[PDB]
Amino acid sequence: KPKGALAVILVLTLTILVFWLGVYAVFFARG
Amino acid sequence: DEHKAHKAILAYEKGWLAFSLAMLFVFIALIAYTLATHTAGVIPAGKLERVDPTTVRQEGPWADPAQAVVQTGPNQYTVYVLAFAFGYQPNPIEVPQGAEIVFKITSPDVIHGFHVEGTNINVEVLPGEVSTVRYTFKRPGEYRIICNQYCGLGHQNMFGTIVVKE
Amino acid sequence: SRVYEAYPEKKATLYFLVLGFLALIVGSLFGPFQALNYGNVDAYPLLKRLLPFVQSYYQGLTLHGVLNAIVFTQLFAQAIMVYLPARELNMRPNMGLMWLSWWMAFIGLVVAALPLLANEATVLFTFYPPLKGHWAFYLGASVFVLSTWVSIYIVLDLWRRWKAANPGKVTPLVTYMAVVFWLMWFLASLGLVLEAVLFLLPWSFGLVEGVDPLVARTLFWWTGHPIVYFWLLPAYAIIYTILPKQAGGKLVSDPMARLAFLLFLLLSTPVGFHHQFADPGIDPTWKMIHSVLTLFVAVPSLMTAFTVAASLEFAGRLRGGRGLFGWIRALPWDNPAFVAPVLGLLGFIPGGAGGIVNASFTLDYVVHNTAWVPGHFHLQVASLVTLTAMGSLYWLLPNLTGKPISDAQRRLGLAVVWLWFLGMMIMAVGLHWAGLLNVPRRAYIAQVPDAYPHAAVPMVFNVLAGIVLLVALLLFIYGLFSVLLSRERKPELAEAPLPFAEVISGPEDRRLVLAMDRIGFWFAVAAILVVLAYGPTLVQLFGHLNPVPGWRLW
Ligand code: HAS
Ligand code: HEM
Ligand SMILES: CCCCCCCC/C=C/CCCCCCCC(=O)OC[C@H](O)CO
Ligand SMILES: CCCCCCCC/C=C\CCCCCCCC(=O)OC[C@H](O)CO
Ligand SMILES: CCCCCCCC/C=C\CCCCCCCC(=O)OC[C@H](O)CO
Ligand SMILES: CCCCCCCC/C=C\CCCCCCCC(=O)OC[C@H](O)CO
Ligand SMILES: CCCCCCCC/C=C\CCCCCCCC(=O)OC[C@H](O)CO
Ligand SMILES: CCCCCCCC/C=C\CCCCCCCC(=O)OC[C@H](O)CO
Ligand SMILES: CCCCCCCC/C=C\CCCCCCCC(=O)OC[C@H](O)CO
Ligand SMILES: CCCCCCCC/C=C\CCCCCCCC(=O)OC[C@H](O)CO
Ligand code: CUA
Ligand SMILES: [O-][O-]
Ligand SMILES: [Cu+2]
Repeated sequence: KPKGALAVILVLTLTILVFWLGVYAVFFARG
Repeated sequence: DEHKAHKAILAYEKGWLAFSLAMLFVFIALIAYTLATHTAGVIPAGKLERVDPTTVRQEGPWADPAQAVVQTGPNQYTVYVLAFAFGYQPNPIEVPQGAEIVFKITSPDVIHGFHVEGTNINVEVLPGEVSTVRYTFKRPGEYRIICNQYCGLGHQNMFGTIVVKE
Repeated sequence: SRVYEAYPEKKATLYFLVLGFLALIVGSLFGPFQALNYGNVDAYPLLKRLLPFVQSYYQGLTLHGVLNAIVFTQLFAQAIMVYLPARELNMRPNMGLMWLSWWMAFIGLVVAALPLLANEATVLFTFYPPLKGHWAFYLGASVFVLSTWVSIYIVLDLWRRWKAANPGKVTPLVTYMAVVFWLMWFLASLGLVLEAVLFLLPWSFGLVEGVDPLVARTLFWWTGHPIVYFWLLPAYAIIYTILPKQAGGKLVSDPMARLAFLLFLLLSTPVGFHHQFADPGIDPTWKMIHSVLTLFVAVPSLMTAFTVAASLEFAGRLRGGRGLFGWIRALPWDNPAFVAPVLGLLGFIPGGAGGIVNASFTLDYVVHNTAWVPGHFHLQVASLVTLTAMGSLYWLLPNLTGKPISDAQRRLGLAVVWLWFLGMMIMAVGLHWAGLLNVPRRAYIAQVPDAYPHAAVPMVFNVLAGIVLLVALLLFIYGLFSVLLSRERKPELAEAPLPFAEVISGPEDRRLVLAMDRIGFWFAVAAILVVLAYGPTLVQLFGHLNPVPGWRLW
C-alpha cells in the first residue's frame, strides 16, 4: 500500500472536516 | 516493484476517490437540510424587483426612514433599508425580538454590503434592485451593520445599527 | 544567438515570463502594507513617500489585484501552456502569432496601467458597476485578456499539425493538458468579453448612460471563477509532468492526470453563482445547482492530491526513504524547484478546505466578503501558483537563457520560497481567523483602529506576516535580477532538455485514454453544460435589464 500517500489524504480529510464542521457550527450559532 | 507499486497506488486512489465523493455527497445532504430550516431565510429572494435609484429617496418606501418599519404580519415586520454612501437609513433600525424581520434593502449610488454582525445576514445591495432577506432576532440589543463590498473611499467607516428591543 | 534562431519560442516565452514577474513584483509591493493594514497598523504614509503617485489604500489594492491576480498569472499561463506542449511535441509554435500575443498583452497592460497609475480606475480587479473607471482601463484590460485567444489558436494549431503527422496516435500528456486547458479558457473567457463588449466599453466611452449591476456581475463570474483554474492548471502541468522528475521519481498515472484535466474542462465554467450567493434576483434553486456543481469541480483536485502525493512518495522511496515519514525526508529539499511547488501543495490543503466551505450555499453567509476569502485565495494563488512559478526560475530560466544558477543563488532561492510559504501560512491564519470575527475584506481598517477589538490576536499574525513577506519579496527581487542580469552564459543549458518525468509501469486503461482524447466531443459537452447552467438565468436577466448611472467615489 501507498502508506504516505494515504497519510497526506488523511490530513486533507481532517482539515476539510474540521473546516466544514467548524463553519457549520458557526452558521447555526448565528441562525 | 514498479508494476506492483502502480497497481497498489491505483487501487487505493480509487478508495480515496469513492470516500471523498461520499464526503462531498454528505455535505450536499447537510446543505440541503439548512435549506429546509428557518436559517435559510437569509438566502435572498431570487425574484427580480426593480426600482429607480435616482428617485428612491424622493418617492416610495425608502423616502421616509422613520416609516421604514411596517408590521406586515401578526408577528412580522418588513423593513425598508437604504444602503448608501456612506451609511444606512434608518439609523438605528428598531425591531422587536422574536419577530420575523423581512429586510428589503437597496442603494441609490453604488453597491454595498449589508452584513449584520453576530448573524447570518450577509447580502449584496445592488442599485436598481431590492435585496430581500429574512431573519428572526432571538437576543435583544445592538447589532452592528458592516458594509463589506468596496464602495469607494468611505468604505472602511460605513456602519449601521440594528437595535433589537426586549 | 544561434539557439534562438532554432528555437525562437524560447525568447517569446522568456518575454512572457519576465513581464509576468515584473507585474508580480510591482503588484506585490502593496502586499506588506495591506498585511500591516489587516494587522491594524497604518504604514500608508511611509508608502506615499516612496510612491507619491499612490493616492489611497484602494488604488493600491486595485494595482495589487490587477497586477498579481490578472496580469502575472495570465502571462505565466501563456508562457507555460504554450512552451511546454511545444517542447513535448518538438514542434515550432507559429512565431508570428506568438509575437502578436505578447505585444497584445504588453500593449493592453500599458494602456490599462495609465489610468490605474493616475487614479482614474480605482475600481477593484473586479470592477463591479456602477463604480466607473476610465475607458482605458476597460479597453486595455479587454485587449490584455484577448491576447489569450491567440494563445488558444496557437496550441490548437500545434495540436492539429501533430495529429496530421500522427493519425491514430493519442494526444501526448502535456499537449492534452494544454489543449483541454485552452479550450476550457475559451468558453470561460466569453462571459467577460460579453460583459466588456455589450456593457463596459459602450458605457465607459459614453455610448450609454447606465449598466445593469446584476447582469454585469453575472457575466463577470461566468469568466470569474474558471479564471482561477486558468491560473491553477499551468502550475498543475508542472506539478504533474515535471515535479515528479525533480523529486527523483516518476508520474504514477498518465490517465489519472488526463482525467483531472478533463474534469476541469467540463466542471470549471458552469459554477459561477458560487460568487453570487448573496445576490438578489438569482433564484435559490440555481444557487443550489451551482453549489453542487462546485462541490464536483473540487474532485479533480481531490484526485490531484492523491496522484501527486503518491508520485512524491514513490520518489522518496526510490531515494531510500524508509518508514511512514522517511519518504518525506528523502526528497530533494535542497532543490528550490522541488521545494517551491511542494510547499505550495501543503498550503493548498487548508486552501481547498476553505474553498469547499465557501461553495456550500448557506455556509457562504458566514464568510462572504470577510477577510476569510482573501485567506482562502492567498493559499491558492498567492502561494501554490506563485511558489510554483517561482521555483521554475531555477529550471526554466536556464533553459530559456543559457544563464546558470550559482550554488549561492540556489541557497537564496530556498530562503525566498520558505519565507514566502511561511509568510503566506502566517497570513492565512490571521485572515481566516479575522474573517470569522466579521472583519470585512477590501477595507482600510487601520484607519478605524477601534472598530474590530475582538480581532487583536489574528491582527498580530497579519503584522508578522507583513514583515516576513516584505523580506521574502525584497529577497525575491534581489535574486531575480541577480540571475536575470548575470554575467556567465552557458548555451549548453538552453539546449538541455526540459526535465519531463517518465510515467510508471505498467498497464493502463487504453480505452479511458482513448475516450478522453475525443476532445471535440468533450468541448461541446462542456459548452452544453454552460448553456444549461447559465442560459435560463441570463435570458431572464437580459429580458429585464435595469441600467443605472455610474459613480466615481474616490
Ligand atoms: C488558484 C486560485 C484559486 C483556486 C484553486 C481556488 C479553489 C477553490 N475555490 Fe476559490 N473560492 C470558492 C470556491 C473554491 C473551491 C471549492 C475551490 C476548490 O477547487 C478547492 C479544491 C482543492 C482541494 C480539495 C485540496 C486538494 C489538495 C491538494 C491538491 C494538495 C495535496 C498536497 C500534496 C500532494 C503535497 C504533499 C507532499 C508532502 C511533502 C507530504 C468560492 C465559493 O464557492 C468563492 C467565493 C466565496 C465568497 O463569499 O466570495 C471563492 C473565491 C476565491 C477568490 C476571490 C474572488 C473574489 O475576489 O471575489 C479567489 C481569487 C479564489 C481563488 C481560487 N479558488 N477563490
Ligand atoms: C508579499 C505577498 C503578498 C501579501 C503580503 C499580500 C497581502 C494581501 C492582503 C492582506 C490582502 C487583503 C487586502 C484587503 O482585503 O483589503 C490581499 C488581496 C489580494 N491579493 Fe495579495 N498579497 C501578496 C501577494 C499576492 C499574490 C502573489 C496574489 C496573486 C497571485 C495576490 C492576490 C490578491 C488579490 C486578488 C487580492 C484581492 C483584491 C481585491 O479584493 O480587490 N496576492 N493581499
Ligand atoms: C526573515 C524575516 C522574518 C521577519 C521576522 C522578524 C521578527 C519580527 C519582530 C521581531 C522583534 C519583535 C518586535 C516587537 C518590538 C516593537 C513592537 C511595538 O511595540 O510596536 C511599535 C508600534 O506600535 C508600531 O507602530
Ligand atoms: C497553515 C495555514 C492554515 C490556515 C488555517 C485557517 C484557520 C481556520 C481553521 C478552522 C476553522 C474552523 C471553524 C472554527 C469554529 C470555531 C467556533 C465553533 O466551533 O463554533 C461554535 C461557536 O459557538 C460559534 O459562535
Ligand atoms: C467522519 C468519518 C471519519 C473520518 C476519518 C478519516 C477517514 C479516512 C478517509 C479516507 C481513507 C481513504 C482510503 C480508503 C482505502 C480503500 C481500500 C482499498 O481500495 O484498498 C484496496 C486494496 O487492493 C486492498 O488490498
Ligand atoms: C457507511 C455508512 C453509511 C451511512 C452514512 C450516513 C452519514 C450521516 C452523516 C451525516 C448525516 C446528517 C444528519 C442531518 C441532520 C442535520 C441537522 C442538524 O445538524 O441540526 C442542527 C441544528 O440545530 C438544527 O436546526
Ligand atoms: C486557527 C484558527 C483559529 C480560529 C478561532 C475561531 C474563533 C472564532 C469563533 C467563533 C466566532 C463565531 C461567531 C459568533 C457570533 C456571536 C456574537 C453575538 O451573538 O453577539 C452579537 C449580539 O448583538 C449580542 O447582543
Ligand atoms: C502558523 C503557521 C506558521 C508555521 C507554518 C508551518 C506549516 C508547515 C511548515 C513546514 C512544513 C514542513 C514539511 C516537511 C519539511 C521537510 C524538510 C525535511 O524533511 O528536511 C530534510 C533535510 O533537509 C535532510 O535532507
Ligand atoms: C498539511 C498542511 C497543514 C494542514 C493542517 C492545518 C489544518 C488546520 C485545521 C484546523 C486548525 C483550526 C484550529 C482549531 C480551531 C479552534 C476552535 C476554537 O477554539 O474556536 C473558538 C470556539 O468558539 C470555542 O471557544
Ligand atoms: C528571528 C526569527 C524569529 C522571529 C520572528 C518573531 C516571532 C513571532 C512572534 C511575534 C511577532 C511579533 C510581530 C508583531 C509586533 C507588532 C506589534 C503590534 O502590532 O502589536 C499589537 C498589540 O496588540 C498592540 O496593542
Ligand atoms: Cu458601502 Cu463599503
Ligand atoms: O474562485 O473560487
Ligand atoms: Cu469561484
